[PDB]
Amino acid sequence: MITENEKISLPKIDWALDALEPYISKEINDLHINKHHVAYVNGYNAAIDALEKAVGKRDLKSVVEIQQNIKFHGGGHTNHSLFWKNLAPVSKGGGKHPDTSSALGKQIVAQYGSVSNLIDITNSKLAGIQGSGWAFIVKNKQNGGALDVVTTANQDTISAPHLVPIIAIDAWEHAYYLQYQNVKLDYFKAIWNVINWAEAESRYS
Amino acid sequence: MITENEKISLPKIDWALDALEPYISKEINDLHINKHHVAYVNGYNAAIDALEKAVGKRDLKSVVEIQQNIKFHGGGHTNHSLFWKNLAPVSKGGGKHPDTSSALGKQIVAQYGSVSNLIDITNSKLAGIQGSGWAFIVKNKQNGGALDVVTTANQDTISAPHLVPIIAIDAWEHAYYLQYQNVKLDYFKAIWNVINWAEAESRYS
Amino acid sequence: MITENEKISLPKIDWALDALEPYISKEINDLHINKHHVAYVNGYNAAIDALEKAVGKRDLKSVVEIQQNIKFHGGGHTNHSLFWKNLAPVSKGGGKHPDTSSALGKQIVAQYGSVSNLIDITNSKLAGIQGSGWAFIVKNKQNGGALDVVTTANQDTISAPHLVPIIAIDAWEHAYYLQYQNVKLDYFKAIWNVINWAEAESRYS
Amino acid sequence: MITENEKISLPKIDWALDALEPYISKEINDLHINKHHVAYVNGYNAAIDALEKAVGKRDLKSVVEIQQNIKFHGGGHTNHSLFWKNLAPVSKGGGKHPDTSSALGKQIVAQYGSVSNLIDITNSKLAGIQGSGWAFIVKNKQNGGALDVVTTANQDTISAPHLVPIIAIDAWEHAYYLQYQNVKLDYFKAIWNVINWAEAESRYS
Ligand SMILES: [Mn+2]
Ligand SMILES: [Mn+2]
Ligand SMILES: [Mn+2]
Ligand SMILES: [Mn+2]
Repeated sequence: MITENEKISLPKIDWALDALEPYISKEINDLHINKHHVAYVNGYNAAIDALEKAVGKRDLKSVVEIQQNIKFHGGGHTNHSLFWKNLAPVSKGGGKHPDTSSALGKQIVAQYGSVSNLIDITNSKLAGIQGSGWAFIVKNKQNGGALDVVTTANQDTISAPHLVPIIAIDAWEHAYYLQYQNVKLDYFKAIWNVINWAEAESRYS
Repeated sequence: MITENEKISLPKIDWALDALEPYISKEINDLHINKHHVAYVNGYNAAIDALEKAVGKRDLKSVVEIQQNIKFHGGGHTNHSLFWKNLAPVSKGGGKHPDTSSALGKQIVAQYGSVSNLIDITNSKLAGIQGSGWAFIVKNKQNGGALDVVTTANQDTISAPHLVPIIAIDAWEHAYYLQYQNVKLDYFKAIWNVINWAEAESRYS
Repeated sequence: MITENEKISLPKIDWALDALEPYISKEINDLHINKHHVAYVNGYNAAIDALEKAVGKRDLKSVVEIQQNIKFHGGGHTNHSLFWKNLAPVSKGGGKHPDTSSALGKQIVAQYGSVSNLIDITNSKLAGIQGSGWAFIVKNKQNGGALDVVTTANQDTISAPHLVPIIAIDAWEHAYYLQYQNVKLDYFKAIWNVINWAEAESRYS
Repeated sequence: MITENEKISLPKIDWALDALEPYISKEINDLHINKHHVAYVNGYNAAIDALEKAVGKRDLKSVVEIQQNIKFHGGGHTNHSLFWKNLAPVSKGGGKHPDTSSALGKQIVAQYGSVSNLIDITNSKLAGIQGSGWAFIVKNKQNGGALDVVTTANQDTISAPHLVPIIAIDAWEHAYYLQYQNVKLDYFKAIWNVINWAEAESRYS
């Protein structure tokens, strides 16, 4: 029994399916959003509906079973929503580095010395992921807004109340396979050319 | 916003806190039910209440965070509820083996040859558990009601719609530490002297 | 310090890269074996070499870190080795069902009633997998050689001494994406047309 | 085939079994070291011996199975070794806070404002742990030696080459049950009265 202000939907994306070429093919973006993300949107909504029913009648065997789907689709929708938002065509700023005069920029130089180095780290983490997963540049609000590079598995997302996702990078094969196939190393590097750091600076404050 | 027919409570136990001695001390049973299980009952109820709120306003970061607690307390309540139900004083049948003429009994002799052997297996699994967890004798309804011995971690419980828990055995230290301390091997053996197989036969049908 | 009889290598495959069309494209088989499996072969070998070094000098921080890679590449090599072996061109028997007069065949009809039904189950499990993973039809030797359908995550493999993998099915996107993309449901169905049941019957004894 | 410089042993502890009272009973310390830690020491050694054998003959099914035990006992030995080292009798400094003039001290005030607050955080994390696990105050060397409070499950330990454990706190029930039973909240608070911050400052450099 999912209600109006409970259900989610696919977000409006601020760029064209081909606006990220030649770094990300429109064939991927098409399938990824409209195919993969749509599946998560449907999954979360159906999972919530299934809960009001199972919970509504004290069936914990089902309640516990449905939990997984909610973590998966709910985290999937969240991750991809973050993903599109920190992506932009080179035209609209994509690939433009954080300002040496911005809060986020100064923080990267203090902890990592340069945005360049932070990328080598994030890329190493991404290449490290075994199976499906994500990489994040997170801000920890409980230890003085310190930045860190964290890796989640599958659809898991930054859910800790004190953690705030700054940049999300998809490591699922579906994200890069049609264009890069096995060579995920090329995809990890290339994607920085379309990363919307303006959104990162926005999230940092 | 947890409602009446949604919230759970502590189940009525069919034996006295000392009725399982000298296999399980009343000091343990007291703390375990009234202390550990009570904590799970409170946890599940608060977790559900927290959902109607987070879900009610499309806050997936919280929705995903709360998921874990629901799996934990909800699975904890379920496991312990199963646990008390397959425990009984030697007086009330505890420790009495499955009938060689019952469905469950015949199934144990077909797959394991004897209840004796099934116990050595279950005990080996229990001793195998690293950290907190449970052991189960489950009936798989999708492959001809075949029995199997499975091990879950922490509060995880048999949630698969086709799987049916026949016997639950707690492997958490809290279950046996006050009386057996480190020697979990003694606890695993001794507990069979108070296992209510009558409840197992009940669950098998 | 990995030695001769310790190191692994890519197995000789008994069919041509295109012998499984139009169910599995040669473009996939090429990349999968020669690209994905090769990566696992290299991974396991390097992981073992790294151990003799870390273990050789009581560096448990590294020893524990290397453990993961050994589970991953070692399990990856094992899974794919099983995968090729239970695949065959329709010509060489691929897609031919288990004999109603064979041990494995009779076991499928006893537990599942028909090979047909066992496939619907395995397909449901495969579709259930969240993220990367595998599906297996396993024989449990400790409960009377009973068959069951189990799902592992990532490169995890059937390692339990009492469990024996009968059929392995890859659920990683890399296995089916180039040809089926998102529609994994089509891949799961189609792959049965090239499953080598003769190898399954071989493994069952 | 475990060799001399490969095998581990129980470390020499710098305090008496009762030197931590009334915060940690000697009954616990006895059982914990000599009972729990000893079990891990034996586990790691046997696990390594079992590897030289399985690996020595390309049996990956066993190699992958043994991996888990090595992660568990190897991580268990590491965690407890860290644990004793950051524990001390109030006499020998236990409970004495980090110097406002030391590197570690200044870092705690910059990120957390006070050691007091860092403890409330660590305690919240510890209380958050579901099942068996540990809590750590770690120094990340790849982002400017920033401090963070992390929680591992079971015997998992800080293995990341860039992470350095500063303080380890055991969250297993065996650590506090005999004296505090269920009330882990009391144990988490009380243990700070015997935490050896001098060792933390040592690890920070
Ligand atoms: Mn994706
Ligand atoms: Mn319990
Ligand atoms: Mn594969
Ligand atoms: Mn311990």
